[PDB]
Amino acid sequence: PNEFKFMRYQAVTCEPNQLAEKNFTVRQLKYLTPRETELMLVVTMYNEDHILLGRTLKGIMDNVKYMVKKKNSSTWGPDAWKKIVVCIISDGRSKINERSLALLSSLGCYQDGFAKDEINEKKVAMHVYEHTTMINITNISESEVSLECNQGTVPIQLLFCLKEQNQKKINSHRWAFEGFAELLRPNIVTLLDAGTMPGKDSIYQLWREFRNPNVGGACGEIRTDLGKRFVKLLNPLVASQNFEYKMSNILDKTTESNFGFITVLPGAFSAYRFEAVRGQPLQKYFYGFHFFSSNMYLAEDRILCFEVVTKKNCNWILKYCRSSYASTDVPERVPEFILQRRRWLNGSFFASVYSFCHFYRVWSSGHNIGRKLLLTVEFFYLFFNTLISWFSLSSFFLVFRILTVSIALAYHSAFNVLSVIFLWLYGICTLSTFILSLGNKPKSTEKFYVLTCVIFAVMMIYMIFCSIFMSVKSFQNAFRDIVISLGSTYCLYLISSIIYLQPWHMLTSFIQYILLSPSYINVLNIYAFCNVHDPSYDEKKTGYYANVRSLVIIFWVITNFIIVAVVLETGGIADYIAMKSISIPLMTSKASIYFNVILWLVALSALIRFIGCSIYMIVRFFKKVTF
Amino acid sequence: PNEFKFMRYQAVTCEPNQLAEKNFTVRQLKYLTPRETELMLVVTMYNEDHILLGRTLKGIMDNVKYMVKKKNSSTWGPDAWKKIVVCIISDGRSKINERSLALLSSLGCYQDGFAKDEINEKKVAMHVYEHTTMINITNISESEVSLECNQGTVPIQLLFCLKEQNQKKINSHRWAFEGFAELLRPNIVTLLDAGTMPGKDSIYQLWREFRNPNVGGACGEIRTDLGKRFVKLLNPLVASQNFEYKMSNILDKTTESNFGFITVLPGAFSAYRFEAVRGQPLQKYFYGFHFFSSNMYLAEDRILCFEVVTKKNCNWILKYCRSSYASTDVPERVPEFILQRRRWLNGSFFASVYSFCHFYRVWSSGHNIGRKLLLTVEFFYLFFNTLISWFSLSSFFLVFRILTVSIALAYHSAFNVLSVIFLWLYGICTLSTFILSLGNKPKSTEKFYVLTCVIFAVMMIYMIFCSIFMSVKSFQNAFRDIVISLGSTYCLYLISSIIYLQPWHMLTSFIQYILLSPSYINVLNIYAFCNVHDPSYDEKKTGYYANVRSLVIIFWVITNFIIVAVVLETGGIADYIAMKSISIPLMTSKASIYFNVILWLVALSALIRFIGCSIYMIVRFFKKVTF
Ligand SMILES: O=c1ccn([C@@H]2O[C@H](COP(=O)(O)OP(=O)(O)O)[C@@H](O)[C@H]2O)c(=O)[nH]1
Ligand SMILES: O=c1ccn([C@@H]2O[C@H](COP(=O)(O)OP(=O)(O)O)[C@@H](O)[C@H]2O)c(=O)[nH]1
Ligand SMILES: [Mg+2]
Ligand SMILES: [Mg+2]
Ligand SMILES: [Mg+2]
Ligand SMILES: [Mg+2]
Repeated sequence: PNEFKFMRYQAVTCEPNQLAEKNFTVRQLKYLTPRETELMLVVTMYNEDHILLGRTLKGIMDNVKYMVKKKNSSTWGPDAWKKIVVCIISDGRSKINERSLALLSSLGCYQDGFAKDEINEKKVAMHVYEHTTMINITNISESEVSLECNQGTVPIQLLFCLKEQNQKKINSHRWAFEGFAELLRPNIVTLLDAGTMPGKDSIYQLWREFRNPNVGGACGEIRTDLGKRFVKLLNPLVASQNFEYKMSNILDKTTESNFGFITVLPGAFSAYRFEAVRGQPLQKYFYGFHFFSSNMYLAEDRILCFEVVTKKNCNWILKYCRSSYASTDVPERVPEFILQRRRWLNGSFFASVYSFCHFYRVWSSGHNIGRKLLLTVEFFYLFFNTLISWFSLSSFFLVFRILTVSIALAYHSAFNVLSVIFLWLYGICTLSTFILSLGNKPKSTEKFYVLTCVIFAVMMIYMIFCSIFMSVKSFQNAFRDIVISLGSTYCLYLISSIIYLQPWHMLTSFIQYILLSPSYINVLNIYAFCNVHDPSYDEKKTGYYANVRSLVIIFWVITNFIIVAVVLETGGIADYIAMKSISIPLMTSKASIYFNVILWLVALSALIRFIGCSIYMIVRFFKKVTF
Repeated sequence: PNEFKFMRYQAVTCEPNQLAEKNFTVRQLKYLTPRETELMLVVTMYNEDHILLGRTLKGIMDNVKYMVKKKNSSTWGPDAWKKIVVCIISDGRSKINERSLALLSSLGCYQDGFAKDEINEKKVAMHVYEHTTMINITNISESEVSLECNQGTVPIQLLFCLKEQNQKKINSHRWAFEGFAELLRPNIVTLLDAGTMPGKDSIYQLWREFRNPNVGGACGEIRTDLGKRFVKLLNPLVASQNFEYKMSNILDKTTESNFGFITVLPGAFSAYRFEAVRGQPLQKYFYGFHFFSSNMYLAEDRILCFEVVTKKNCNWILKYCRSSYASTDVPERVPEFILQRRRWLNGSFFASVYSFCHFYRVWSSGHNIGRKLLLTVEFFYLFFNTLISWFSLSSFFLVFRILTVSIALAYHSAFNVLSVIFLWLYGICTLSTFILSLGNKPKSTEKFYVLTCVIFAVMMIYMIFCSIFMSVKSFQNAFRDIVISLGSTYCLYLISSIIYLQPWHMLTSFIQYILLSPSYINVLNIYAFCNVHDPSYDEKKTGYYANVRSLVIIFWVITNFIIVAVVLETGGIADYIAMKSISIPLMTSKASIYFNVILWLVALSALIRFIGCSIYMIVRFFKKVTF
């Protein structure tokens, strides 16, 4: 029809939560009978190329075609596309890649020219393009995208929003939620990220979850894309992230969704029951000097999670639906990789502290007593993992040093200068990582970071060689304990991956992750903390921000060293001991005890998350069997 | 006359070294017979209050009145003021304090209104006000300045330049030298700083030096002002800088001016024979990626020094005239104090490296062989002091630790937990100083720096207490050596100060300096190095700058630790030793040997500079006796 034959345009000019009273309308509401939309898809693209958006949008229409092809369903059928809308928010006309605009206009999504920057002495906060397309893309080559319109293609109700300035994504989502979502009032709103291709039936699988009324938030698995013929896995930096994604989705998502709280809905792919997130959630998500109030913006997405679980007089829960997945890409060079993880570490850490500091809010929600108890246990366990990850640094170095010294002492042959050399390499690498993080930037000095990761890698190889060497000699003759613990944790990893029915990561892309683990402990952490926050009031916030940043780093480093001093007897406590007896030995029983403790704890964590995986999978199997 | 009755104004609009061909003139050249100026005084003021400029300007006219009152002189007499000009360059109309403009216009130096920002579509690089005043100020109260015009006041040929923008002072001096000084061609140009009051006869004393033709550069003493009734000395931060100024001027100026090269002409008060500095000196001073070429701007003033000594086929020398002094003020709070010394440490360090790297240029100058040899020895000695100051940090901590441990070991009573506590305080203070320097700013966290200086102070008190305690017990029963060395260095300091005939600093303001010395080693250094330097080409320089900054800090810290490890046997070398014998002791003979070495060297340095002071004073006395 005409709306499918022409693309309407409009100029928004008001604060996002004002659209309703501002008398701004949309086509969905202007039909003779209003179209009751069931679902909204939000795509955020910043400067993405046409190919990336093409991947994501192909996933979109493939899903919608599948839903329209469904026969036995009350919600869907031949006209199912009517209840669907895809909102594409882009940030800033200047930064958006016209290379992508070519594809958009190729769809009839966009036409240029009718965009006066301001009207009636009033600038247009953002531009909006309204259309429902009938053409669909069928193939995406490495540089070419195939657009075809046949009797098999299906309609899509697009809605292209374009802001005109740099707004940190916290703004984009505002327009999505407090703006359009207030007008259309969809039941379900799903967030993607440009360049993330949903699975061909991922969307429907995820949607099926919201049959259960209590469900308020859900997500799916996230898979690193491997391109043509897995050609990317040969790189050790893409492969390592693949493995990490896969273990995270297998273990932590299932274990947490057992209880009901899922820590971070992947912003790559997530979905929210609109009614549940209305009111308090968006308010604390958008509007927040005191610590929590002025810092929570670094835990942007994960806050919503918390509050939706803890909503007063309300019993919303969160679920991880294993049957839906989205395939995305990961950085290839170390610099931008570090500039990525510097965001997740802080986000998770601040959400962790904030949640645990406000756990008592859970009991004042509407959940049942048993569910409330389970949530409390989950929060305590989660806080426990934050505590362990905070003592990552000292734990790693201490394990390293104790193992190295013990082997050289035990055999005296040549592991000796190896002990000293490796200690010095550790010191230089850690110190240099500090100063480069604090003063410099990652992208300026790529070559050194590449060297840093390599040095830590060979350190891990050496550690492993010593570990196996002592194990072998001892068995030929705590180390029986270490071989037990490591064999156990590896076996548990394997059996869990098999149960989940994706074991092809346990052997393909495992060694890369093991060799990168030191870089995940001593580089990502250091750079993460060193860039916490990245006269007039502005400088006053800046002074406060610097205060917090340079206070957290001090506490972190000092406390880790406290542990190192207590165990290794560094910091002159050992001297104080010897001279107290006067009124120093090499290593004490403390080293053996602590060394056992760290591996004991690691095996404990693996076992618990394994149980979580088993329970979640079993429950899904039983409900499927009954269904 | 009319020029004394009216103030002429003009709008400069050309690069500073273009004034001559640009057909821009000055009154001094427009008289029926050109006035052969003998001397130019340059005053730079940035945002100084009227009082500070009043102090400096009072010093100025008092000196000129004294010269005009001279009777037996070929150069001066009743009309001596004719050969004098005072150029007052201020930077930026926006930043200059109108509170000072009130005084300036009170003198008829400035009138507002005739200052079109641009003319003929050409902006005025800077504005210039020409006048010769007859009134003089007679008194400067704490808030009021007394301007009187009587038969005793004397004419002053002022010349008020005003730029319109932030230009780092390297620009101001350009206009002084390559601009006006090229027109007037004075014999002698003297640089002050606003707020620095020359001594009532300091200028004439300094001028008398340029009787000797070879002299190219000279300066005088710099005295911290003490205000009314020395009321400032009670503060321990003004007092400490007073003492440091006084020792520096007594020892280093005299010793260096013995040879001929004076490292840094105090920009507060200095004087240059114009002819000598023409050509190469200004060129390398103004116009300079490779290290030296792109970094020398941090040694701005001291470069000229070097080149003027090393000018090819020319035998210019530098002299320190003790008979001339200038009294200035010093910062009172720790923040701006640190932001001051962060400039001198880098300036001296870069000039030191640059000079010593180019010492071979001296022999290709015009000096005699004996003078060339003396200059070479002076350069080597100076480079030696840079080397010692670079190992300041490890030397201080190592002395501290060795002394503390030895005393607690020797007596076991309670110095024990004192050893551990103080070690921990040192670690925390140093680490925190690093991170606050690198990430934060001084002014943001004043309170912590005040705490830092205090903690280091009590550490020094403790060190001293242990030192005297061991000395006392040993004498009742290397430490005989330490008491010898410290008694020697203190005695040499005293005798030198007496010889110079200003001993009233040795007892008034000594304890403050001693207690602040740790802050001079572990805080000023750290912050100095951590702020070395403070797509498009601009970001490319920035990347290079960050590279150099974060490389120098690494080398400094690593090398200092190399020394600490070798001496104290830290870094596991001690472990390697014990386990080598296997195939650790507390302290070795290394500690005693090095401990003796540091004090031995300190006594050596004091003795040498003492000899320098004695020779300079003796030579001045003998020449005065003959004169
Ligand atoms: O100004 C911004 C910042 C972020 N993003 C979104 O966040 C991504 C950049 O972050 P990245 O993909 O590396 O990981 P994320 O930070 O989302 O975890 C972009 O591709 C967008 O999906 C955006 O669109 N605009
Ligand atoms: O933009 C500037 C920078 C510096 N100065 C001069 O340098 C002083 C500031 O430095 P300070 O006096 O603290 O010591 P200096 O840096 O000269 O050693 C000012 O008072 C001026 O004399 C100036 O006039 N303008
Ligand atoms: Mg991405
Ligand atoms: Mg990315
Ligand atoms: Mg000053
Ligand atoms: Mg100053």
